[PDB]
Amino acid sequence: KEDRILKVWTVDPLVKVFRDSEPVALAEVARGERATLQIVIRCAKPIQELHAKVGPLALGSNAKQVLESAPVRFVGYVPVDRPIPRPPKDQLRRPPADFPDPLLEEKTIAVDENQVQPIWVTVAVPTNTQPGLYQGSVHISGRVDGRQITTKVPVAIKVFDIEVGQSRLWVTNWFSMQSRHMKIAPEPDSQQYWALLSRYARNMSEHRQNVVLVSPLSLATFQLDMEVDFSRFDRWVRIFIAEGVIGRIEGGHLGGRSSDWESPFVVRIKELREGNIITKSVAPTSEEANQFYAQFLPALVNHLRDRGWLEKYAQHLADEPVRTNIESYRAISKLVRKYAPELKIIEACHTKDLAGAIDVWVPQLNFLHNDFEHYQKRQRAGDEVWFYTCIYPQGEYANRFIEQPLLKTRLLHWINYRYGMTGYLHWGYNQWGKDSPFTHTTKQHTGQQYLPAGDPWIVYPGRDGPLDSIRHEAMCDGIADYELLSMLGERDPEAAKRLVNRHVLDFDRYNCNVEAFRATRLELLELLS
Ligand SMILES: CC1=N[C@@H]2[C@@H](O)[C@@H](O)[C@@H](CO)O[C@@H]2S1
Ligand SMILES: [Cl-]
Repeated sequence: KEDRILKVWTVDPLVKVFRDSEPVALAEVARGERATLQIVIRCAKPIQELHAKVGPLALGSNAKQVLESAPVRFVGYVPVDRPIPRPPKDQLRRPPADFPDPLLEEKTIAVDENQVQPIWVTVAVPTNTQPGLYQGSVHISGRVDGRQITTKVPVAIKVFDIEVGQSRLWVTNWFSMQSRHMKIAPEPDSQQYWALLSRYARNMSEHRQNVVLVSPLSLATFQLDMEVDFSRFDRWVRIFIAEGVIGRIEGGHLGGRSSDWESPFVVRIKELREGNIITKSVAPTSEEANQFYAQFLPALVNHLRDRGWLEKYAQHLADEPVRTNIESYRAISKLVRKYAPELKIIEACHTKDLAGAIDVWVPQLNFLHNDFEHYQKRQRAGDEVWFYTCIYPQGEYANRFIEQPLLKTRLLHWINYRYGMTGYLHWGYNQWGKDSPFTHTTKQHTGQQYLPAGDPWIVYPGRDGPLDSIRHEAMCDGIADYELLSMLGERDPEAAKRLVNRHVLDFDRYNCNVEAFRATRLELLELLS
């Protein structure tokens, strides 16, 4: 009987729990935020059919007022085989090691003996929820050595009388419409294809993404006696409006590197050759580039204006310009300024020498830190400044690598608040390769480089749509934190500064103490209520 006893504990959801973690549930939220609870179990014998059910979470003053809970998810583990090459001091464990990341959507799971297993409870709290203290329990059941085991864990959610609606922060995660590794494989233009696209869009909006990257070149068809048909593009845009993302439309890149890292940029064009529309890359100063873009850009602008989408749209030229290919970059910009002067231009950038050439700057975080005075000047001049993270930066900078503390994902949006950057970009929503992302966590990059685990995807392939990671959850939470700090700063700018300054000490230095963070959150909620 002793060996059948289930050990149960609760762990803050900002703390990652390993299979061999040592034993150690209240959530404090605004109306409109998501509450998360992490319940952890272990047993000296194997468990079959582990299951959890959330009971009614009811208000003490009125048992009729209930919160609605999402289906319970189990934390999944992935093997991180190779490390961040320049790791942070606070790296959670040294690879190789198994890390918690995916949120699985299984009704029941098995657990091997003496393996710690986290259970993840999500409660989305609508804005019209009555403030108060909601209480209930989670019922955990399963089978051990034949016999049914069952236990109830008490939980509480305090809903503060402060409404967090849409966050004013702009957030994009670049997305690839693909069904790799899923149990479905829809063909383009099938009903299931459009249904899966809608499911991704809903996932993105439920995590406070409000920008989507959509290519006006690859989602159009061309006839060239030029006529451009944007039907496919428009279907994408409609779906992302309907599911609550758009928001803003980020136009897919016109061009890219001709070869290696310092090579000149080329632009894609469409041409009639031997009766067929063909696509090729040309120099942006070429006559072929001029002929194409003189007709395509006005068609795009006219199309966006007619649909009421022009003021929501910004166009990418070519990714990550550097000093050594700045001239070819500037030649793309010149085409767009010439033939589409009304179009806003956005770019993830390394070089800063682009004044007049772009409207929405998106420097890489360490480049922003290093050139902060330039970026603040661009803001005074009326430009928008965001930032991104990716394979870089590494070291002590915040990022969404699996090896990092979860607060480094969440505090990215505290960096946005402290330094006045009004949006955030990441390239890596779901960039799964041919190998399973559950078993091959370090994707191949340029030459001998690999991408650190966590960089290419924040969601995983489920049976028929995306599965969240814990990092996706932390990102959503930070985007809401930004809105709360912004609401406080409207009323009490000095109090908002003091609170953000407790966790963002510099661009590359933070306080990731979870107890401290929860204390700051509670002060923020108390001040606003
Ligand atoms: C905006 C960006 N562009 C690049 C992407 O296409 C990927 O190669 C990524 C790898 O981390 O690095 C940077 S982030
Ligand atoms: Cl270790």
